[PDB]
Amino acid sequence: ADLAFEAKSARDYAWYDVSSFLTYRVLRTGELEVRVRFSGHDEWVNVKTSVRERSIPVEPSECGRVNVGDLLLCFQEREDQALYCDGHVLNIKRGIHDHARCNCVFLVRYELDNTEESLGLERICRRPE
Ligand SMILES: [Zn+2]
Repeated sequence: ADLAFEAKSARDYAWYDVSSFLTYRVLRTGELEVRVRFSGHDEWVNVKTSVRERSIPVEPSECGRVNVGDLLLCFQEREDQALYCDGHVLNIKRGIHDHARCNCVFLVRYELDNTEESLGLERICRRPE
């Protein structure tokens, strides 16, 4: 099936699903940027760093494929806002569950500010592969 992407916002440094792409531009420094139209407004993002293939949700029967050190798109809830930003799995507490719901617990370190949090499979999306 078709490719779908997400783009990193230069405002909050989170990732959003790209609905479509509009145009591109080169910087005199040489970087390639792309104008991205989001889902749900309009940004320029570094192709090389800030554009990638959309993260994939993980099904309870899959949780074995997520490991310590992995990079993950994590749902990050705070006061008002909530963002989907990059983090790395530091430690995993495996639970007992079936195919219905994953109660394994993932300690991840957010890339931006280096903070830590315990997330359930329901709040993480893996990178392809
Ligand atoms: Zn699990």
